Amino acid sequence: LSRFLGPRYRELARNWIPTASMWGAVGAVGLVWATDWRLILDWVPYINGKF
Amino acid sequence: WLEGIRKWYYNAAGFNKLGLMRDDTIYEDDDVKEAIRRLPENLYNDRVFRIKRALDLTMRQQILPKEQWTKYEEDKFYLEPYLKEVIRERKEREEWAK
Amino acid sequence: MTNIRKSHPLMKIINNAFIDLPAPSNISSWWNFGSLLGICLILQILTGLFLAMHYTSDTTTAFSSVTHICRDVNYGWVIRYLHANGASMFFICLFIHVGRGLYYGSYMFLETWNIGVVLLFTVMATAFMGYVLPWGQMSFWGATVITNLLSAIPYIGTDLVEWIWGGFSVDKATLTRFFAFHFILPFIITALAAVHLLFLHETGSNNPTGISSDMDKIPFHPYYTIKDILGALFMMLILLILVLFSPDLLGDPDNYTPANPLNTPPHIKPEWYFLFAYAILRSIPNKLGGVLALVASILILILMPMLHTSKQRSMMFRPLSQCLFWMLVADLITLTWIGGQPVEHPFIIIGQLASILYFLIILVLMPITSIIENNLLKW
Amino acid sequence: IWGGFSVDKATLTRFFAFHFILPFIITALAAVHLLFLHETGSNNPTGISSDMDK
Amino acid sequence: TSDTTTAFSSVTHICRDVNYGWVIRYLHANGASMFFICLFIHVGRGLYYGSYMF
Amino acid sequence: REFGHLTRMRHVITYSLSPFEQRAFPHYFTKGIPNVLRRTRACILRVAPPFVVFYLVYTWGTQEFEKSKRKNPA
Amino acid sequence: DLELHAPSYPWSHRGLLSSLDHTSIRRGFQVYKQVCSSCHSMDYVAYRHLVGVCYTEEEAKALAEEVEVQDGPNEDGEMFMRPGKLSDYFPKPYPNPEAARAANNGALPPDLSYIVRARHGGEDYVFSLLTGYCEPPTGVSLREGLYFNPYFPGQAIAMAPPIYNEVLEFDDGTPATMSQVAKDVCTFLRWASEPEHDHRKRMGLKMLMMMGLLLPLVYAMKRHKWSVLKSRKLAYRPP
Amino acid sequence: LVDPLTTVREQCEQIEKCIKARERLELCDQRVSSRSQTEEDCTEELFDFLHARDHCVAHKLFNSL
Amino acid sequence: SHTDIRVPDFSDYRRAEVLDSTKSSKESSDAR
Amino acid sequence: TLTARLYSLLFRRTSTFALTIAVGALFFERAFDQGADAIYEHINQGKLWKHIKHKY
Ligand code: HEC
Ligand code: HEM
Ligand code: HEM
Ligand code: HEM
Repeated sequence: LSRFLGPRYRELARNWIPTASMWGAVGAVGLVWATDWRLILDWVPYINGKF
Repeated sequence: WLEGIRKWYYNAAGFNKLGLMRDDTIYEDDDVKEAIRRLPENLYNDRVFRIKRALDLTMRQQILPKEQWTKYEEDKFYLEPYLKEVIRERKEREEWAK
Repeated sequence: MTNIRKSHPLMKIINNAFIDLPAPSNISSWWNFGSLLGICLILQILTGLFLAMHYTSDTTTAFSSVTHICRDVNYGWVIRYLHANGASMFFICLFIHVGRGLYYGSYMFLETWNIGVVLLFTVMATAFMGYVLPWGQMSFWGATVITNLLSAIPYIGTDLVEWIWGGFSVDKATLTRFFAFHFILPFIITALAAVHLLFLHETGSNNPTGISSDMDKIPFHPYYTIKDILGALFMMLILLILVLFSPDLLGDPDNYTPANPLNTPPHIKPEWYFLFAYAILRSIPNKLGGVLALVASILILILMPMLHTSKQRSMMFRPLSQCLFWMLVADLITLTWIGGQPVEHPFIIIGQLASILYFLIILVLMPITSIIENNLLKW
Repeated sequence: IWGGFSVDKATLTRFFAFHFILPFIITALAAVHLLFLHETGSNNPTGISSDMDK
Repeated sequence: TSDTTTAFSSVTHICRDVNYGWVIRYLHANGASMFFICLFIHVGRGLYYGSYMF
Repeated sequence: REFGHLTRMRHVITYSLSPFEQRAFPHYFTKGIPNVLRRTRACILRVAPPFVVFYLVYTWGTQEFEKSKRKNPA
Repeated sequence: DLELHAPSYPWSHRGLLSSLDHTSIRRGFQVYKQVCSSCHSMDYVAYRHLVGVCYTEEEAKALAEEVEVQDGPNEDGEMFMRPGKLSDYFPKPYPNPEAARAANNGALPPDLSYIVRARHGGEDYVFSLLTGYCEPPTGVSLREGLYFNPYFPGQAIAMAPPIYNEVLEFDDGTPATMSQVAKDVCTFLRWASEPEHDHRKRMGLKMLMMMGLLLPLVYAMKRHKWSVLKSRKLAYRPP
Repeated sequence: LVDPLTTVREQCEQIEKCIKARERLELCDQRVSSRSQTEEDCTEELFDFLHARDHCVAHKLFNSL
Repeated sequence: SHTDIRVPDFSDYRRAEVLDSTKSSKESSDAR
Repeated sequence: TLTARLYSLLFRRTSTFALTIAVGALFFERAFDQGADAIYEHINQGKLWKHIKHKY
């Protein structure tokens, strides 16, 4: 809504992008590991031995 | 004129048939709830009794007699100033928030 | 010293939820359905359990088990057709409940609304899986089509459908796991119904006028207990009329043929309460588009509290909104009929227009109309 | 209970249905049990009220 | 399944053919014993420390 | 939410009569029928038209269908 | 393409509370036994079911004993014929569906336990199918061995004319005209698909009378309890 | 042995609906037979005729049985 | 002002027997 | 009026009310079963097995 945007909320976004992006990376790696996603995991040195 | 369609819609809405004023049908959100809290005692009591009469009528599926209908020209907007002030204050708080 | 009704822990909950609950004194008959659904749920939990005591989920003996239920068990037919037509009545009451929510602006109770959407999804899932157990022609082929629907999901789709099937095609494993999921799910529905009631009771209820009835509440027990008993009696009248006079009125006759996977039935329509959804799927040419529209048809109920723009919670004081609501109901009926009919020249275009109109009314027509509503009322 | 004259085809399916339904009744009763226990609080090994050291 | 012509055969099917099905089967069979061990110890605890006052 | 903190009301008097002193069906037909007629008149111009349109669409679709299944002379 | 819709015949068991003509059921069973049972089956129906609906107990015993059914292994592990009893379902004309398909051209004669409840139309469809055979109209050439029946979807059935005139001899003495045979067999097949038909209608009658007695009374109770609120008169007395 | 169904049929084809049904049918037979290598068939003209005649017969017949 | 509080007439809804200044509420209580 | 006597006799006590309900259950069940069965056999006279068993 119009309550969002504005000056203040943009700095909040700036301070929370690092943590949110790293949480997204956490989720991506968790999905890859749990589902044993071949596509991503055929290029990581050690665990290529699974297949 | 446009008032013709406005009056037609006022009659078609049917809340006047229950002896209700326009602002009596307002959905009670947060700003509106604060608005009713802000109301003076006499207006609040009148509004409460009017709503009780409307609920009583709808329970029996009956409407007020023809003559006791809130005429479109006599629908005082008692809540409108208080609700406008509450919304303006909320807008001020939101603007200070950004 | 003290009343047990309001001092005993369990009795305190029962009192505050069914006895002394302040309910609006002007709620119309449309509010009875919340009771009936629950009662229907109980009935579905009940008769189905008695169906579980003579039904053996297996490909070579599921249909023979059902026909033995209806032909050799004492009064087996009563329980079986009670269950089928009670599921149909359950969906009738569910649709009427959602219609009441849409009309009288009950979606401002967001927690209860979303829990209701979850319950709706769970009930459609439960009924779909339940229709598979008889292992008839329509059972087998409808299950095949609806599960193949998930193949449209990108990347993981084929793996998903082969996981659901438990193999390569609808077969023994699918039947058994469908029976197990069919047993488990209604208890999840019951827990979600308890959560639904818990969320509702904190905000009271919505009377038809849409105004706060805090000045008019009446005790639940003396009045709405007998009101809901009368409503349940009416629903039992309808259900027993269906069971004892035209049992298979709302059913495909071809389901009384053992599932032969080598013969596609001329018609593969799902149950009557799914066609409104199914027609939507047949509207979009794209497969993934079809599945997405299928899911979104149900999911659009979540967006309603965000799409409400009129300053009046209810609809009884908004005539042009009533016209659009009844247009939407007529559109739903048209979608059901279209899903029933084959996908040919006079029906493809009608289904496309019906689906477009349904989405457009929910998303576009109603909010703009409510804006015009507020403008007309000088607020 | 046998659904006939001896434990047979009927009793097996009947027991299957009952074994399926019952644990959910057990869960409901367990919830009621936790409710009742919470209305008073747990009992410590010493057997004495421990409202001070909670 | 729940028919007497396919009960034992279906159990053996779960044990031998279903992928990791034997883990679930024996987990159930011995989790029943674990459940009852915990149940008996729970009743003994309630008896010993006078929790039956609740 | 229980009775006691529902709202604040003043100067409202309610008269009620015992259910054993009244008749459960007072003017059931004499007063009920005009009321039902008025209620039907109020809404019939807002609920009927869409269903009439649906019936027209139903009939048109059915006639178009089995007209399509008929021969085309050639 | 196109499809004949079977006209709604005025069956005796058509009214809301009209049971089945059990004499017609008795005759239809004989019609099935002597004509239809050569290539169809109702495996879900056993001779026991006939007791008390179309045949007496001793008659059902006699009917069952007229046929020979496979039994279990002997003390030597072989298969042996034995006369049937009131626990053996109606014998399957063909041991396996492949034999049935091979013998009757290449079509499987459907099992008729549910052939009325599985066909769109019910007794009307089957009656019209049996009494609807006709010479194909010009421009349609059926391959030898197929027979033109308009009501059958595709208008080309693999079915020899099942019932001609005076096929069998009804024990009652009723003339065995084709229409009578078809009516009786259709009623019998309706009983086969819905054995609870008579009791269903009976329970429906009791249900109707109970609701007609209860719904007014429960409505009266509702009015009784709510009449406090319906007659409630309010008043506003502000200072 | 005469079949009541046949008698009801013969007495029943005289309805004016079945009349024009038979005229359309016969027109179809001449049209199809005259055309040597055609594909059109008289199936649905026969279908209309049978629909009318069979609704008629369904009204009668069972009374005679 | 409390003396001006007069119950509105309920003769429209009142039940047959109890419709007069005669007592009609003790002897007819059992009937209703 | 008789209804007053009914109320004073069988209806005032809740437990006597329940006893009246219970005995009414017996007699109403029997009477209603007789009536409904008779009505059905009258409607479909000559078609039920009960009406045709005599000739076998
Ligand atoms: C000697 C063989 C034979 C006799 C006699 C026979 N049938 Fe059939 N019937 C068949 C075959 C073969 C089919 C398969 C036709 C097809 O599927 O195209 C068939 C098909 C049917 C169908 C299927 C209709 C449909 O479209 O679902 C019904 C119903 C039927 N028969 C009933 C009967 C009745 C009733 C009788 C006698 C009273 C009878 N039959 C006598 C061999 C027979
Ligand atoms: C959420 C409520 C339920 C719904 C909507 C539902 C729906 C259905 C439907 C539509 C059928 C198909 C009936 C038929 O085609 O003849 C069915 C079958 C079945 N249901 Fe349910 N059911 C419900 C609850 C239950 C429960 C709780 C059980 C287990 C206790 C159960 C057990 C069965 C069984 C065993 C069958 C197969 C027998 C049959 O087909 O009738 N159902 N269900
Ligand atoms: C499992 C099926 C369901 C059951 C058992 C159930 C149960 C109930 C009950 C008993 C009530 C109170 C009675 C009433 O107000 O009508 C209620 C209210 C409500 N339910 Fe449901 N419900 C179900 C499904 C749904 C669905 C699908 C929705 C919509 C998404 C929904 C949304 C609501 C809303 C909004 C209310 C408040 C109505 C009001 O007070 O105005 N429920 N529910
Ligand atoms: C279904 C199995 C059961 C579950 C899930 C269950 C659950 C629980 C839980 C979680 C507690 C709190 C933890 C504890 O104090 O041990 C508890 C307490 C208790 N349970 Fe159970 N219980 C079960 C069976 C039983 C049985 C069989 C009895 C004895 C008849 C019993 C009597 C008690 C008592 C007396 C307490 C309070 C203990 C204390 O205050 O010291 N429970 N129950």
